[PDB]
Amino acid sequence: AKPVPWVEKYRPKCVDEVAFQEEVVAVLKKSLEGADLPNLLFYGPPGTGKTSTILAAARELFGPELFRLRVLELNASDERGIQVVREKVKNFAQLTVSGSRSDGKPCPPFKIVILDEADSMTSAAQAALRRTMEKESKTTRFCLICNYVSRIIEPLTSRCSKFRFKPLSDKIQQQRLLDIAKKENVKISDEGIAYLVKVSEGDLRKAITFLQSATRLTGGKEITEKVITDIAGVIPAEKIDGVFAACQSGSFDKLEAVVKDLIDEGHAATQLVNQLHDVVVENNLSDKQKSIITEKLAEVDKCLADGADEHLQLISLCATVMQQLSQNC
Amino acid sequence: NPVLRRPPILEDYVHVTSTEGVRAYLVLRASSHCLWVDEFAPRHYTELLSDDFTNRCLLKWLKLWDLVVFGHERPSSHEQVLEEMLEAGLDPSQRPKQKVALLCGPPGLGKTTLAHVIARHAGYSVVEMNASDDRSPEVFRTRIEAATQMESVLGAGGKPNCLVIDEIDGAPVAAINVLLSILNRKGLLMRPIICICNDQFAPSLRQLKQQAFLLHFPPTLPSRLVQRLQEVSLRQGMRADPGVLAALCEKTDNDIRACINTLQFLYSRGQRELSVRDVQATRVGLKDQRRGLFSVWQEVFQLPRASLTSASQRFYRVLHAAASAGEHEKVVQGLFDNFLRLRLRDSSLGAVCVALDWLAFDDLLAGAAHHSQSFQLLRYPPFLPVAFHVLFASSHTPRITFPSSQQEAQNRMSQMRNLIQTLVSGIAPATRSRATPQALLLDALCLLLDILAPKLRPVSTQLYSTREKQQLASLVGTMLAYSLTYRQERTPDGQYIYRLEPNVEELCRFPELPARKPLTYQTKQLIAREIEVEKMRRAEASARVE
Amino acid sequence: SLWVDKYRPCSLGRLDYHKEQAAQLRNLVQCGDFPHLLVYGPSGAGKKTRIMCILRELYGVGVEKLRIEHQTITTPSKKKIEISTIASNYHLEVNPSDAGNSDRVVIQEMLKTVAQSQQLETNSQRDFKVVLLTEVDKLTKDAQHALRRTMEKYMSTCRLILCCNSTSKVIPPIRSRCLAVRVPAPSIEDICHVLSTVCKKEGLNLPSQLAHRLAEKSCRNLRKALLMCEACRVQQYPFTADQEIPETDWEVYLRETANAIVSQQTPQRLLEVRGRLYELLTHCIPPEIIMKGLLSELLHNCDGQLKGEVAQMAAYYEHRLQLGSKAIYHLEAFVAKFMALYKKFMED
Amino acid sequence: KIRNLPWVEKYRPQTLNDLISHQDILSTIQKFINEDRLPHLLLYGPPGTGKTSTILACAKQLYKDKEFGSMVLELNASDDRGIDIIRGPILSFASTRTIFKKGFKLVILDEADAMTQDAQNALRRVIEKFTENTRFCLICNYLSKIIPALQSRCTRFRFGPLTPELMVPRLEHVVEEEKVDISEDGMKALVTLSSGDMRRALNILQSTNMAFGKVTEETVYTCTGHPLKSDIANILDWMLNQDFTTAYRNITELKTLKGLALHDILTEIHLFVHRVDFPSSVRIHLLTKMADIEYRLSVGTNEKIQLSSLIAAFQVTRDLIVAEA
Amino acid sequence: IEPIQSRCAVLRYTKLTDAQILTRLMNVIEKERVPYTDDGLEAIIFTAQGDMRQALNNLQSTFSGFGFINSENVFKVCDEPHPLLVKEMIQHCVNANIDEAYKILAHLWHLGYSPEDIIGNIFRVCKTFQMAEYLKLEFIKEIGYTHMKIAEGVNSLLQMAGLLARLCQKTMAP
DNA sequence: GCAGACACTACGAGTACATA
Ligand SMILES: Nc1ncnc2c1ncn2[C@@H]1O[C@H](COP(=O)(O)OP(=O)(O)OP(O)(O)=S)[C@@H](O)[C@H]1O
Ligand SMILES: Nc1ncnc2c1ncn2[C@@H]1O[C@H](COP(=O)(O)OP(=O)(O)OP(O)(O)=S)[C@@H](O)[C@H]1O
Ligand SMILES: Nc1ncnc2c1ncn2[C@@H]1O[C@H](COP(=O)(O)OP(=O)(O)OP(O)(O)=S)[C@@H](O)[C@H]1O
Ligand SMILES: Nc1ncnc2c1ncn2[C@@H]1O[C@H](COP(=O)(O)OP(=O)(O)O)[C@@H](O)[C@H]1O
Ligand SMILES: [Mg+2]
Ligand SMILES: [Mg+2]
Ligand SMILES: [Mg+2]
Repeated sequence: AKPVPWVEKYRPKCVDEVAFQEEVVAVLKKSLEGADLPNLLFYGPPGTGKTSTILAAARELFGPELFRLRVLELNASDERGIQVVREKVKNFAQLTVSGSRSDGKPCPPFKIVILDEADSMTSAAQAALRRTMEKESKTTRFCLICNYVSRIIEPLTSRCSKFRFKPLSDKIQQQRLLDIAKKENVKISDEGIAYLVKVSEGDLRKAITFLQSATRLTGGKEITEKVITDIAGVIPAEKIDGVFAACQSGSFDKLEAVVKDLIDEGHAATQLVNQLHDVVVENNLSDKQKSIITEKLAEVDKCLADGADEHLQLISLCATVMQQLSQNC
Repeated sequence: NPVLRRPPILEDYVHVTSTEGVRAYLVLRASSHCLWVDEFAPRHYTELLSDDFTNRCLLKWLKLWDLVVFGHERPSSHEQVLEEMLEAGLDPSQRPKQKVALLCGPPGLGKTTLAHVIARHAGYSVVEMNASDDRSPEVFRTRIEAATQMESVLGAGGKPNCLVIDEIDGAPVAAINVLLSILNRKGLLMRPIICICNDQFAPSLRQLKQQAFLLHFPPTLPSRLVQRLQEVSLRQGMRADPGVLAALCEKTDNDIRACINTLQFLYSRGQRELSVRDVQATRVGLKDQRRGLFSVWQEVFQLPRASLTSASQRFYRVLHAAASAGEHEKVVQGLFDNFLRLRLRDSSLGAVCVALDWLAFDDLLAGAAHHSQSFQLLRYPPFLPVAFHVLFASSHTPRITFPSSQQEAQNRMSQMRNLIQTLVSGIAPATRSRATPQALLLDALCLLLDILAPKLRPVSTQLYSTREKQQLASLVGTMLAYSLTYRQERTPDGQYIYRLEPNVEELCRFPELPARKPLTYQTKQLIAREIEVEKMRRAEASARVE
Repeated sequence: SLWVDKYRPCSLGRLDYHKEQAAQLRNLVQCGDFPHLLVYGPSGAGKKTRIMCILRELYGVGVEKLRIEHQTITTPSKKKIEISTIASNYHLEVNPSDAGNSDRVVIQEMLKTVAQSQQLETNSQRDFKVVLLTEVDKLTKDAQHALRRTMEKYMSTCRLILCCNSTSKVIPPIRSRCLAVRVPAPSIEDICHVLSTVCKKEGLNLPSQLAHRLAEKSCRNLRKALLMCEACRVQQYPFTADQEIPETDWEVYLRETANAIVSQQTPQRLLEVRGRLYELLTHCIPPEIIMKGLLSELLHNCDGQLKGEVAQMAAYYEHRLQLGSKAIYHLEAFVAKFMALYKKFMED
Repeated sequence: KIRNLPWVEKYRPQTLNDLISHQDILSTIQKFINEDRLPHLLLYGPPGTGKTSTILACAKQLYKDKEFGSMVLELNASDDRGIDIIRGPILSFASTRTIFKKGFKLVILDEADAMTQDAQNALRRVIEKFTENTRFCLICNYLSKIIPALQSRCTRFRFGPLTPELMVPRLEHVVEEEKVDISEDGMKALVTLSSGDMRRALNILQSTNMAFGKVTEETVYTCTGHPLKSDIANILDWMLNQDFTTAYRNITELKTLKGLALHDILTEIHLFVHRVDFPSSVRIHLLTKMADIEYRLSVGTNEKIQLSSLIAAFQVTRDLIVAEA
Repeated sequence: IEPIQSRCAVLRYTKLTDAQILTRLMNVIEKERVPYTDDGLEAIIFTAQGDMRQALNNLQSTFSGFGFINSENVFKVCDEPHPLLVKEMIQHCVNANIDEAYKILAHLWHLGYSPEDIIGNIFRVCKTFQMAEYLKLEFIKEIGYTHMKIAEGVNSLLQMAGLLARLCQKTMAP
């Protein structure tokens, strides 16, 4: 009777528990009925449900007794070189489908190879997979899971039926979070759940983690909007107004001061980029100023994506929008 | 005009509107049994074609070996070092201080020919070692021990054995180690050994150059080469004027073997008179030449002296020779270390900025080729030396030095990382987890060294104050917590100093900083003495507690 | 023992600053089903103190009895690499960035052996173990992509507390899997209160002005502030208001390097500055801190219509430095571009 | 009998008549087979065009089922194809005779671009010396990964992309044999979203038949997730007609309602820019900007900021286009 | 290596002249009795590009597939050489003409050429193109910068059009 | 019959490089 965190406790065990990915869920449901399951490719933003859908599907198709004999799951946490693809994947794909389910539920006549996080596979190791799927598809199936389809080579993209996992809508995420909160004997206000589905941005794992952490922080009382704001790392609006006041001042000393304030208070630059962009696209600036400020925001977000330093990127973006605000002064 | 004020009548249109609210419209729709190199090969000393000095030096080096081998007292800049070392005397073993001779140079001059001619001239019998042997260390050892450590089987009148080792640069490191092991047996070496190589700067021949009679081969003079080619052509009964022979000499790079083979192909028996257009054609006799690093840097940084004045020809020549040199990383390091020492005419530093952009582009390409396993990106970093040639083309004479800043920086960085790993491992694990080595280096070292060195008077502990005793005990505790101590060290000037066992002052101090007052010998000795007696007292306290 | 380690708090209720966050972390880990944590903030804020306080709250007092453990891991190139590890009877701490680019091997082999093994004693030790991955911002992208399934499969048995400085260097697959805990730097008043409490616990007297100057000179780093407070105690026991605070050698060396940049803009001065940057890089200073100190000092000597271009130039060349592999190329490119811009500004 | 196979492998052109597009190349290959003069082939092109199926139909036509193991040595990238294999099993297969029936052999080397340069250099004299006894077929997607000696030794047939006019009747045959209800716009959407690739056309058809049961333009563009041409035209109209906040609100509302991705939006906008009569400088600036945005989406970046930059790339040039007049 | 080349008379062969291919084409045609026209044999020579193996292979393929050598019978099974269009498209990129350069790029894209082959022939054409040296160097740097993005995984028509637009930008940015 | 000597192949290990 050990405690289990809510991201694994509420992990879909069946295909009907997956939310908002309607087309692929219907595809696997017809495959559950007995239709011809093709080779699958799952790609999209994190937290959308790529791993859980195929794991619940394989549990549905094979049951508990046939998961070890029909499913080979490979991730980036183990070694996937050219030799692992050439030996281990090929020997598994050349195996026989033997063993039926003992509960009377139908058993599919194929195996499933789950290559989760297939961006990390090399281009040479992906090239060795092609005729493995072309030749041994009578007795096995392949499911590649990734986040960026550009990291998958075009033969492997062409061989697999691509399903894009969309970011979750506000409505479906709201009902799923409300159902999880109802099942856990906890309460949350309308503004709190609205701010939760605004913060999570289609990430159900992040939403469940924030809901569980707010439940543990409050202890079981009302989960209001303020615990959501201080649990998400959301920068307060006064800091953004101070940043824009320092930008409209036209002096680099106050700009450095507020950038050092935001760096020293532990605020992430991704959250500052998001909130800054939300302020710029919703004010009375000119179209040219908004255009090059948003272009600088895109290039700063890209430079933060390759792990550059926070302070220098923030001082460059703040210098650019300072120049844009002080050009018309 | 692509933009129409009036809307199109038949074609589809896409609207475009400015911020001032006006509209514009676009459009949506045995003479014949031998080679000539072997027929015209030198058999005597007087028909050699090398530099005369090198011949005198090799002959005089072999003629002084007579005292130990033949048992006879009488035999019958780079210039000054070789002339001094020949008359340098003998060590107490009646044998030369240089036990092998290393013959270095480009291919096609006669190093093997001079070695064989000198060995057969001095009464020796030539024993040939080549790259066609096995060259394993055991095989190398038994073959040198067979060639050099016994006399002739014929007895009296038998010629002594001269070991000639062609292509020593292709031998492995352990073969050179075996050769140096048999060189320095104090089973003494009683026979001369001649080693022939094509590149002295190989990593396997570093130690050999500190022990050998270093003979450097200059390229052959064109006058003697043209006269020898004239003798070769006249002995075959055919005519070639010396202009086309000089053109062949300049084309084949002062090579006797390449020029004689090219003359053998171009003559045949159909015609007797060689044409200039046949030699000036590139279809025969042209070989790719492995250019040196210094020649590549000289051709990049210096313009050719004044056709050949076209810039595209210089572009292609610099690119082709920099690609043909090989060792691209060393060329990049030399261009990085030599492009700031020139008389640069770009005072606005635009050329320096775009040269650093090109170097960062090369580095990004190397990282992308070694990261994504896509090695087809390595066709562009050959264009880095031609970019440096385009940017820094000058008519001056630059002094190009060998690159060493990146290598010494990497060595020094590895040394300080080893020192950091030494410092961290001595720290107790209760306080190791509380700070990373990066934060301990950036924050907790120089201030820690300021803690460890206060103002202390040269006064014994019996005359110290109670505050002094508390300060001294606290400092000894801070020394013992970080596992630091002082030890004795020796200096060549003759005095004793104290220094830390992890020498963390190099991790802390910087060369251009202003100086600070260090602790004295009395203070440092007294601190080390309290470190030892505090270790003894802590052992006594551990025995008393347990 | 120095002042940074002698007066570290043990429990969550003993922390003088961020007490509301201490109560929130007390309520977070009480049940034991708390998710993976991403403790992030500026360096010297007190992240490791809060992590060890969480470990004290979860298990007994046996998390303070540590030991050095060594493990040799085999690379795919069959070259053995030794990695050090702080371990306890309840938790373990790994720094995979000591292995260089072979941190992916450490994640793939070392972490799975810890995560796939259930704990030997289930009554004294709790139902889960904690792995401390320290400095995950320096991890390569391959190691972070190898990390994620270990944080999903064996989560209910092997919990993780990731510690870093910047969450921008953490990939969003990892950032989605863990609850981010923000630890900001303490302000001037909290650092002054901590320094005054430390000095009063040692029997000393510390003035408010000296503590304020120690707080501003440390740039909101409590470790650095306590270190210069101990150094100021060592050099002069009477704590005057205008007592000189000692400084680290690499910071003043960076200041003199930037002064040499400002003083002359010539290719041989560029060569001398490159030698100074080689001296800074060989002392294991990270290149982004060299760039930050350079921008911190070179902007003092710039005029008001030049600081934005220098800041954008520094950020651009820092991003190119993080994309590349050799630091000296991008550092010297930034310095040369600054000399060109400074010469164009002064000559016009 | 019914089989559990994907439709890209259940419906494979076992004969040369079942392939659709490259009629002249296949007629020449059939005349090579019928006259017993088949040379060393080099089949290259984009993926999904039918290069593996062509040589499998050739091997099935040349050799019967009772002697297929003695004549075809098929090696692809899944098998180890080092220089030991070229100097070993491949050379021994090429230099020996046949066990059962007298005839010429065939060595099929699928994914010949993935072979090393040492194996490709060792393959030259095996091809040249034993050309009477065996023939070598190299199938690749990238011709730059094959050394020019192997390109000289083998006559090359460019298996280009499948045009949608001849790609329709094969899809009609698959539809008729699979009992699938499909409209005209559904087939148009299949041959448009496939883009010269019959593998992903069958994958889209199978996925849409499983997801919806019917194949219409709405069902295909919903299952694939691609934006329709009218919505891309609306996005271009919003980016070229209105101000920043209103166009941002419209495009964000469309992307939230439809669940669109920025990669397909960038691809279709890049296709619509070259059709729109832009000035040269405006087109150059737009192409550079969309190249920067599409490069930026390959990492862990925020898609909203890139969408704002995509709007910004047209709001910059609106004033330039209008003042151009 | 250089010592082996010094031991020989290193003969160097040049690419075959069209008349030299044409004489052996006469030889093979009269021993094989191949009906032909002149323009088809110029098409065979154009497809061969100094390669006699390619000339014989294309002649045998055209004779086996159609039985007669005209221009459109040759071009039905053979192909026009790729870098001859890349030279004209690089020339269009030199005069900052993005429309014709994109027309040639889209024609090569619809023929089924992978981005790796296109960018490799772009680099080979720009290696020996006749322009300024600094313009060629920044062109080669831009080609390598685009080839990095091709190698990491993103390879579409948009990246190639962006490379063409950046090459057109390099001319207008002195 | 069993101990010693011979060559035999499989396997471990170190090193280089990958482009036009
Ligand atoms: N569609 C969904 N329906 C229900 N729960 C979901 C859904 N998506 C995510 N979750 C929850 O979030 C957890 C994580 O989902 P995952 O499937 O691992 O996300 P993901 O697609 O794997 O993201 P990446 O790409 O691996 S970082 C699951 O265990 C569920 O608890
Ligand atoms: N004076 C000469 N006249 C004519 N031919 C000569 C003369 N001297 C040497 N040769 C020939 O030129 C060649 C000399 O080169 P070798 O001594 O054999 O080798 P090497 O010069 O040491 O260069 P490498 O590095 O071994 S290729 C031989 O083929 C000789 O026969
Ligand atoms: N010309 C064609 N005619 C009919 N069906 C085709 C054609 N080309 C492809 N297909 C279908 O697509 C499937 C895959 O074709 P393949 O021959 O494997 O493609 P490919 O030419 O091998 O491409 P790559 O480079 O190997 S990924 C076949 O099984 C057919 O169902
Ligand atoms: N609440 C606190 N009270 C007293 N001292 C603290 C407190 N928090 C941190 N410190 C001190 O400040 C320093 C901060 O270092 P650490 O706790 O490792 O955080 P970081 O990992 O961010 O450097 C520690 O040496 C610790 O002794
Ligand atoms: Mg996953
Ligand atoms: Mg020789
Ligand atoms: Mg295929």
